Amino acid sequence: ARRPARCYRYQKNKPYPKSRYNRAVPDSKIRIYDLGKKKATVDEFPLCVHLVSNELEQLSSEALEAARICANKYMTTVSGRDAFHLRVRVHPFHVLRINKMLSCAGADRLQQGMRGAWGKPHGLAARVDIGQIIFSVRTKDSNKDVVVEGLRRARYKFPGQQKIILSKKWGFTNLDRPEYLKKREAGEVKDDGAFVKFLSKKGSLENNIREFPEYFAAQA
Amino acid sequence: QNPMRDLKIEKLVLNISVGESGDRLTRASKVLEQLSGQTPVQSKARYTVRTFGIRRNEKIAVHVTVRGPKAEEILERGLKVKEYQLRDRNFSATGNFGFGIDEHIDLGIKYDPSIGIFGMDFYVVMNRPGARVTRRKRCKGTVGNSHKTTKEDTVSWFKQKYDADVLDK
Amino acid sequence: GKSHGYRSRTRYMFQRDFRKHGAVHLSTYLKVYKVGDIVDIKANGSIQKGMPHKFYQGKTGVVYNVTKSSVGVIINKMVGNRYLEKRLNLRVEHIKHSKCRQEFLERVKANAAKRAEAKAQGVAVQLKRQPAQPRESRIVSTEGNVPQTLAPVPYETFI
Amino acid sequence: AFQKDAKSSAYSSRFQTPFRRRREGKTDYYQRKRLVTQHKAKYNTPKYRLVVRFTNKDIICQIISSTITGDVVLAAAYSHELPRYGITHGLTNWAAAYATGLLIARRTLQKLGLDETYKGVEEVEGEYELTEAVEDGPRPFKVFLDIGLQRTTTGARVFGALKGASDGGLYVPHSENRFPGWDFETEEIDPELLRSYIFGGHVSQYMEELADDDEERFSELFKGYLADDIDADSLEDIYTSAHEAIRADPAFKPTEKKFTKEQYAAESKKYRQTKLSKEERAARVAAKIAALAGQQ
RNA sequence: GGUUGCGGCCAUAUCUACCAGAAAGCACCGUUUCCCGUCCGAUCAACUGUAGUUAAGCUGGUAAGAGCCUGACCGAGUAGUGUAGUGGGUGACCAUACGCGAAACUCAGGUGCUGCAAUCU
RNA sequence: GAGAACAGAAAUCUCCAGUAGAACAAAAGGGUAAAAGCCCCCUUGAUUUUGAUUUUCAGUGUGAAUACAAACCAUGAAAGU
RNA sequence: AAGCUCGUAUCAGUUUUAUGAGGUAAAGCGAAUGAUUAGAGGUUCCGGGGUCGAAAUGACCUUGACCUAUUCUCAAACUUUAAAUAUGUAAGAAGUCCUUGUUACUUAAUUGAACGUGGACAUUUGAAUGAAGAGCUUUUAGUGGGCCAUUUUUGGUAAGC
Repeated sequence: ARRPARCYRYQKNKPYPKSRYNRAVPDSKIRIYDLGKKKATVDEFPLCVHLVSNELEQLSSEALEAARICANKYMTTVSGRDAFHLRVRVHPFHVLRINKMLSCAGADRLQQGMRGAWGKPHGLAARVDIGQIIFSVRTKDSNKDVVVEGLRRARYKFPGQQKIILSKKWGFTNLDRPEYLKKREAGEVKDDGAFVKFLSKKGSLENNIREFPEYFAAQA
Repeated sequence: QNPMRDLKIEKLVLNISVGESGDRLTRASKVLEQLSGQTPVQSKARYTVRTFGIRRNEKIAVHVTVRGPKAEEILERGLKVKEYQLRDRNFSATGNFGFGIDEHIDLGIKYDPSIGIFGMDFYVVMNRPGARVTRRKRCKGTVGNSHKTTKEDTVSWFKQKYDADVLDK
Repeated sequence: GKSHGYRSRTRYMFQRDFRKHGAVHLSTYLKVYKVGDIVDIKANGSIQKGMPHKFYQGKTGVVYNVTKSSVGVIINKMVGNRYLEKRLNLRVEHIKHSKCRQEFLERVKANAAKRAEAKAQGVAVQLKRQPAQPRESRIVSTEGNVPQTLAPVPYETFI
Repeated sequence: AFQKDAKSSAYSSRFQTPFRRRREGKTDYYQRKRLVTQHKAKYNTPKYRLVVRFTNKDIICQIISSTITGDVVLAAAYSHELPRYGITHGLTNWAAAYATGLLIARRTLQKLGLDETYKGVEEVEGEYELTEAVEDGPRPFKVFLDIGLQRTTTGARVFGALKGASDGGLYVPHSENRFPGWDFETEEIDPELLRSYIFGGHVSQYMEELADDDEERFSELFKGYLADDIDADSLEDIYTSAHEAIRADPAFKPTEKKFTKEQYAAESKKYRQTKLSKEERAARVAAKIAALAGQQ
């Protein structure tokens, strides 16, 4: 009954997702990926810590859901719901298999050794490289200890080594802190829902000036 | 600027979607035939529905295309059924229009029980000269947005002649 | 259970060059193929007749015959411990000349002209090719280009 | 004027454009492959096509072979050069087409060296006969009809110009079931009627029929004939003498060039716009940002 | 230099939207006796260049346009990879030596060239 | 998508856009747009003669397939197929 | 094993130069196909539900589908792109140049195609290195249970599988 994760920790087999070929898989245990204060402008949460894998392994949907619950619960206990945006930047798409060789007694009910040992789906898992980000949070700069603690507490519920790295770059995004600041000064930014849109110097001036009047407007 | 940007009827398409074949269909064909002077053409159902009793290739309906002074003739005697009154719609986005009639006798044809009563759909389809560009074999171009027919121009034409209004929206 | 047909394992091979589908261009047919000409083989999936087997894709052979719509190409094929002479009746859509021997014949003409020029002016052309030789001594001047000193950089994350 | 179609960036990216003559709507590459490609065991022998095209106001009959850098014209005859042989009205009709085919045939054979033999039919009676070969001598110049996109039909002018070429001396393999005078039931030709079509009997019959049925149409149409003193009884003699002079001298005397290439190029480049410069694009951008930012 | 016919390479040529075009050519355009074809002379067929217009097609230009093309110590000598070690690491995997070496991203520029023939203030 | 009596989410007609998002007997894959798809006309080259060639391969057989020759036919204006 | 024909002939488990073929690794999906998280702005007479309402493609509200631009993340049986390694061909004497014969094939044509006569270019003759000789034949033995390691890789929780 859900044999251990040491049996599926390592990227041994090629990726094997839900397809027209492989169908009839079980659902994921993690289904929510964005939680906390998701309907929040980029200007509200200037911080970010990432939980980064340091091992080439593969994680379970179960572990992801567990870590999610633990981290959200700590964040909500201390800081509150309106204080963080936890995003899970990895998705369990690789299907795991079982041969399911019976468990009472193989004398007459033989189960046929390894004849026809191709297995059926067992669950879902994410294939995680080194340096691959897990669990972005984006709080304000004054909730740093709390977010570090929450991600470090989630960290117990995965295998392998994970590092908690601080970021510049307003970490939903790219674009380091002073550069985001200077663009927001120049008026190169729009608040679309939960992530911004940036000015380009490429499109028609029609669209650019209806969408970004503050940029070259000489009033401020 | 109106040298050749003059809006004229490409054609008029007369349709009767009789729902079956046999006597009703051939009689409807006779109606169209002596209304148009032109041998009409019978269309078949393109699939099966089973609520209506139509299925593939069953010789379902009749239509015919008319052009020129006979087209605008048939059009005016058929528009007098609607009393020179259409809606804001009935006019396509592209610059065409149409209207339906019942009791076709209103266009000058006796009852004549050897024919019977049928309704009709009339569709007026319009153009400005230079439409050969889109139909000819060699060098089949498009029509520019200046010279494309439009709903507004078509309505303005249909108003400024025919003594016709757009009552009921 | 296995499948080993003629066009097995040919999916991406006889794909058709993204945004180069259909309407074969006619220089293909206007190109002339004489006996002895070297030709590369590169099938076209749009022309199903006169095709090569997938072995002969990207193989380069010599013409032995010329027909109405096709040419006959000779290939040397490894079968065990030997090569065997294989003859392919292939249409010209699957066929192109060889810029290799084209360039070789250019070099032939140049070697003849050079040997003539030398027989007139000065002997000992040295008309063979030689590999890239080691480069000679020189002097590298500052005069505005002072050496810029680089140091290894410390570790940073920037994530 | 319309937007909801909205060719997306992906669509425009993975759109494959047709060949340019196809986009222009001027060429069938199916037919071109079937027609230009030579038996590869001949190795160099051009396959010559008689390209017969009909614009309005002109017929264009050309003898063309094909090459990689581009097709090459051996000879080319037009209708608008018929007025030096004696046709000045209806120079895009079936008879002018016959005469243009006659002329390309005779002009080609002249410059090619095969005019003393293969002199062609000078007793034109519409009798279907190809150009049989002359023993103790060369073979005739074989050349294949290129129509293009105009429909193969019985009574047409590509076929008139072909019949003219074949009569003029060229070998042009063809059947007789698209010349006018061919009966859908009985598989035979009416060469007397065909001779009439060659010599304008249908045009002359229409002139007579109008002139004794409706006179205003006859006044607006055919007024070139009224003004040139021509009537519908000597159109045969006109085309007869035109054929005779075409056979006399087909050698293509051209025009005199009247303010030559450089003068033409000057008067064109005057009104042909210069494109723009990059600094000028930048400047117009600067102006738009300044106007649509500062607003005076 | 334009235009026509026939093309070659087949987007620097395609698409959206506006603006221009003298000459010639192309084009729309006019009529239905005859060949011919349609439910319909719309398409096709034929006859007039006559009655009319560049309105469209066409060509060219425009656009901090979309797309496409070229280049770049732009990313990046990164990813990946051939070869090597009684190398590190519980392993997963990693570094190092002799070598080869991308794509996206970013920036900059560009937006058909050309052959044969014929014609054009 | 927008329009037209009964007509409705779907019945027939008209225009627009539509790089294939369809179809091509039957798996899957490739290929195909004045097409290899749909419709129409004509047809039997799904014929004869026996040879060379490609795959499987021993470089045998069978199966299939390719390109010609000598004939005879169909098709179409014809090139050509 | 027997040899045979020759004695630099031609060769090569190698590089270089030129020219090709490939669709793996990588990468990519604000590019197609499939999968997929999040909200944001539009949108119907042509979604549902409630409100002001005797009805009005009459006025309002929530949510779902759609569209538009963004957005996190993927593919052994997806892909625009696209390596490294491995791979085909060539690197000249059976060659290049000039003139010119045969033909029943081909051509509109003594034009082409093929094979050639005759003449011209030779020892840095058309890259590198090596060549414990090159080429050819006959006959026959044993074998036709395999295993291990590095690297790529399938199945399997794994296995000295």
